Amino acid sequence: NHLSIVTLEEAPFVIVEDIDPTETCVRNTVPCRKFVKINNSTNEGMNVKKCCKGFCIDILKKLSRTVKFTYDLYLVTNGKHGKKVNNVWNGMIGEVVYQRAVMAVGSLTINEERSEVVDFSVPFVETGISVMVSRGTQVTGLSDKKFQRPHDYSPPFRFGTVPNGSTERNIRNNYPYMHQYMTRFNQRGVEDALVSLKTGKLDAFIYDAAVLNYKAGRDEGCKLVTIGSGYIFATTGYGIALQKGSPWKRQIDLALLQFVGDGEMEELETLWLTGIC
Amino acid sequence: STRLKIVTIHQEPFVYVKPTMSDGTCKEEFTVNGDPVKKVICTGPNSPGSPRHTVPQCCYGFCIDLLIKLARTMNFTYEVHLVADGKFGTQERVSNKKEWNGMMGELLSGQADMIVAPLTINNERAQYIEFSKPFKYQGLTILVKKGTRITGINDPRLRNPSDKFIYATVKQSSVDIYFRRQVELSTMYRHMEKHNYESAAEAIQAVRDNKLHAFIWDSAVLEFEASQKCDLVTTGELFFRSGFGIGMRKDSPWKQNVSLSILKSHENGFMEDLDKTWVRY
Ligand SMILES: N[C@@H](CCC(=O)O)C(=O)O
Repeated sequence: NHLSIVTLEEAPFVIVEDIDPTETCVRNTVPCRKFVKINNSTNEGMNVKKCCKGFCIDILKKLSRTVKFTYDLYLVTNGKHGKKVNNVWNGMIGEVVYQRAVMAVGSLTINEERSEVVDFSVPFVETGISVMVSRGTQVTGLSDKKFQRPHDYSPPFRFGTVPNGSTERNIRNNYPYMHQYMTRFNQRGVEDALVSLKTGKLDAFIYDAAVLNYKAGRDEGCKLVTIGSGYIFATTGYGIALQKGSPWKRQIDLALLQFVGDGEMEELETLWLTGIC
Repeated sequence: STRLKIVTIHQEPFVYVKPTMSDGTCKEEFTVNGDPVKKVICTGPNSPGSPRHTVPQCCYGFCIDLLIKLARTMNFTYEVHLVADGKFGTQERVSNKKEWNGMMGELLSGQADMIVAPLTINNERAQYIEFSKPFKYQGLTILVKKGTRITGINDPRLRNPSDKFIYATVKQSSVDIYFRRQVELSTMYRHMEKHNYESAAEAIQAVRDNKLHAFIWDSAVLEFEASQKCDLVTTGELFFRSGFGIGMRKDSPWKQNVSLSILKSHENGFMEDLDKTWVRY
């Protein structure tokens, strides 16, 4: 009844803050710990007490109340969302596969290869792959020739993603030439990519739909938009990842569907995901 | 060993239902993109409270293509029939006993092994059956006659209703469940309870005929209807979000592979191709 739960920072779904130097988390935040190494010549480290908040953290609070469990939340340090590397899962997915966490909560995209190794709750945030550009860029979608056959254009279109997540996995599987072209434009994170778009070093950024819709909603001047009036390729959702055969899945699924049906979910969307644009 | 019993429901563009030809086969036709239409023979009834005469018919559409893909993927055979009472399915009190009607009841009673239809995933049904991951993400909207101006779900002619402006959904559907369970909607629910229609087609025709001023229903269906019939528009817009899923009994041996196949189809472009063929042209 006391559960190990892993998460990963990605605003606005999970936002990480320093604790009051009270050592207590206050307001709408919950304790979360991070393993921080002492140095790079030892395996020693310290757990650092942090405070976590956000859309997904509000979901976890409701599930904990409804399904009736308590938890110790921690931030993943081995990878990010989850990638299979030499047949071994890392990230939040790996923490669940290797039974270090009972569940993984965050901006965790449901796809087929992850579903082979963890159970996923019903989706609670719609997502997919979207494309962010400067307003007025004419790009039909991922199937645009500028993406699929980029050296047919002079100069070629400059577009990239953040590697190692569900979006790069999808592109690698679907568009081999596009994938090998775009790795030159790999972005270290969403913030770097938005700076690159705004200063004209990148023409398009391909990434998780829910995060890009959030960023477009808060862009200074509403200059960056997602293409196709917020079009999504490979529609899916974020889901709570559980161990295969977990005895919590049924209740967690029923509770998430209850939050959707009774209005609790649209409240969190208004609270966390609105934007001015 | 057994063929899967698949239950479905008439609901364009997901399931078209047409008579067989005189010889009992389905007429050959082609899609908007030139490919042959895959059709399956589906049995079902041709008015509430009357006897139901089951006859072979032709079925095709987004959901029938999805069924054919699942069948080929997972290597099962099947026979398709149309739900006998024509409803999607709700749980009604009878007495303190309860029963499910519609496709939900056929699945729970064993008359069906799988529901392959635009069947909304919700808490009430998920207590009793297993849903796949969604094969379509959509929501609820409002269909009206072109020129009718209402703002959406919060328009005072819906929230403060009278007989001057009539609105409705489909009986024994997920929209019926939604309005009945949310106390904040009880004013709308009591108005609709007097006007709900037996099927979406009948309600849509009533909007065209100016006998129904607004029809509250699945956006995946309503936006298709508005794309085909120019006297109809949706008015805005997705005021609630939900998805359609394949329905199976909780002890189904197919349930894991059905969900994996749904996910693979979203990821490799198969689900978009179906959208291009049936929904968005
Ligand atoms: N939500 C994605 C991360 C970002 C992306 O690759 O689009 C995942 O779970 O991997």
